[PDB]
Amino acid sequence: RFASVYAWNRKRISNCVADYSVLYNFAPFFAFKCYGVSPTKLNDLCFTN
Amino acid sequence: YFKIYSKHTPIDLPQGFSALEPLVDLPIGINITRFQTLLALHRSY
Repeated sequence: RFASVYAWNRKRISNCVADYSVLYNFAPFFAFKCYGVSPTKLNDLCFTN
Repeated sequence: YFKIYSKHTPIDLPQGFSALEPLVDLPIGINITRFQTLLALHRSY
């Protein structure tokens, strides 16, 4: 279930280990653009929120 | 991003000095435009 572009669904993620490999491992994910960060360094960064 | 501060001190606002301190951890994106205070009574309404 995904909402429309307006009234978009928003979910906060915290208190859990973040493994980003499975994210970009998906084949249909053709469009994956990062701003202020590189895709290769997502698995090594620390996030506050 | 939330922001909440609290500080308890003995004494209207006096001419003393006191600094508020962070107390909670509530990361949730909300366009907060409302504020409601909650009182207490014993009339049992």
